[PDB]
Amino acid sequence: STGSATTTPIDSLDDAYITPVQIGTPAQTLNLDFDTGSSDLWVFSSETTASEVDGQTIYTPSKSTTAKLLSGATWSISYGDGSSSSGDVYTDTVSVGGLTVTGQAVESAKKVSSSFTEDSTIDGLLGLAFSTLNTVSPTQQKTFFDNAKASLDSPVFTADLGYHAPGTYNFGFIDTTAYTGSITYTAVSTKQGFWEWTSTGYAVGSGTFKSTSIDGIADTGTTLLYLPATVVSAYWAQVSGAKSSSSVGGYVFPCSATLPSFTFGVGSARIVIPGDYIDFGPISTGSSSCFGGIQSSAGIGINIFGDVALKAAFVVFNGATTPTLGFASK
Ligand SMILES: O[C@H]1[C@H](NCc2ccncc2)[C@H]2CO[C@H](O2)[C@@H]1N1CCOCC1
Repeated sequence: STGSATTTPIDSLDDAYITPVQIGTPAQTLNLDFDTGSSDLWVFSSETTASEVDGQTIYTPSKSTTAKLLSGATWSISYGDGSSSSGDVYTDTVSVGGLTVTGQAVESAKKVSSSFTEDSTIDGLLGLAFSTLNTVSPTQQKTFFDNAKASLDSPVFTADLGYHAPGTYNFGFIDTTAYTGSITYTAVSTKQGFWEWTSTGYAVGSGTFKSTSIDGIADTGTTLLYLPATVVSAYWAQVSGAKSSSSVGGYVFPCSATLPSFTFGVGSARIVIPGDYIDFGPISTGSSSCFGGIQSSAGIGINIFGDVALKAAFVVFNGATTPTLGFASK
């Protein structure tokens, strides 16, 4: 089997991407944030505190003839931005772009933090990291990809995120027309439950390439590119007037500046992030100070190849017995 679904930026800045997901019988279609940095499928629901729902489409398990309450199961998750959600668990039928999993754990939110409430375009998350990170207690549950893997033509999924444009998540096959050149594969550590890999280095603009190992995770659920302070300083040094602002919470730059590209290494291969991918617009409405899309990972404790990086590539998440990651230019 295979599945294929279009993923869409939620706003003009590509702050996140949503992908339609069918849940239950008859189908309830929710637009979910596919997140390769976490492993819970959770949704706004009929059980979510009314004051915490503001525009989202909700899952109503009582209207799904295939929904079954998972007795005694609860979940609670917190993300790197301080956001959180929690609730109980159903199993139900879940389909993504024609690919169907029966008995998928669907985690129904009773509570969500304010940042989720405020984001009307995101109806929940679909985690695609390794199932070891799933928060369902007292019995941990499997991700959608884990549940589908054995039925797929090939045990893989691919992320093809667009810059200010639609993109695609495919399951079970590699679309050889979606990229240029070759896919370079690189080793993955699953020891922290992430798609964790080691970049071979970087370049800033037309600068010489610096060979240096950068360990980080491929995370579709993070907007920006988070890299070591040394690297990030080297990047913003090439932008006149850029500086790190504590008040704003990172590097900002004059909106009139021309941003240099940023290149990261995958083995001997190179992925080039165009400069305008790194522009996240005025820090507040009407400001001529803009927020940078490359930021220091010093506070986070881990390097994150988020959407800013991933949308510059066609990315293969290979879930073979020994998982690997593939990157191609596009
Ligand atoms: O990018 C954010 C994510 N929200 C993106 C977002 C979604 C929707 N609208 C705006 C932003 C969530 C998931 O992991 C973190 O929090 C991630 N960062 C990690 C390190 O820097 C701090 C936060």
